[PDB]
Amino acid sequence: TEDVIKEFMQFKVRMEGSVNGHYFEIEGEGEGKPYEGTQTAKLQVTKGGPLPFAWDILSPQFSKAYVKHPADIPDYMKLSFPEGFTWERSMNFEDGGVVEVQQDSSLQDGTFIYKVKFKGVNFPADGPVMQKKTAGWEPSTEKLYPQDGVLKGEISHALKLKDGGHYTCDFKTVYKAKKPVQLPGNHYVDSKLDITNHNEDYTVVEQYEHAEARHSG
Ligand SMILES: [Cl-]
Ligand SMILES: [Cl-]
Ligand SMILES: [Cl-]
Ligand SMILES: [Zn+2]
Ligand SMILES: [Zn+2]
Ligand SMILES: [Zn+2]
Repeated sequence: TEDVIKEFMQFKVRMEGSVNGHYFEIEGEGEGKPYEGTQTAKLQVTKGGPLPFAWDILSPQFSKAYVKHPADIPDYMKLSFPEGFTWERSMNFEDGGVVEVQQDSSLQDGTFIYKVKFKGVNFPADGPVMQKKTAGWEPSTEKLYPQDGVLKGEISHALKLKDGGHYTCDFKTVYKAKKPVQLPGNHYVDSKLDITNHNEDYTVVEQYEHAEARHSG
């Protein structure tokens, strides 16, 4: 994939979303090293700001072309380019909050283009998302497996709380190449997403993610 996906690649992203009815839009840009599994993003809230809910529920929605894969695990997301792939995700939180996300990824004239639609509902008014009591995602491991002609991933995930406990969230994601490409077998991806900067009202935010694929255990 060295001809299509270079060792340095940039991306642009736009998200339209709502949380408990509150509409917003975010635009951003990012860059990274797809074969090393590292990337940065800078996001700006362009509508609906300042957001009255935790940034953290948005952060994993702003880039699977940048996961380091061993040679022996087919890198389905990289192989999908230039046409690209789509993903659809549910996030089911312990307190009944639920998010659904739909994303389209393409490569256009050397730059990745990401389009995201986000909808979160049923977050309790006094819960940690609406009260902005979260403090970032734990490091995670996604279990990936082929099924029904697509790649599926599950994470038993958790957000840290400012008080030091956790707020758990089950992720289910379906990744679909836009053309037929070789599916990998079962594997795991370790990710770590850090919010590295933000302004006081989270209308400008910087993120960094490191992600690497491997076999079980
Ligand atoms: Cl992956
Ligand atoms: Cl290996
Ligand atoms: Cl993959
Ligand atoms: Zn191996
Ligand atoms: Zn993979
Ligand atoms: Zn913990």
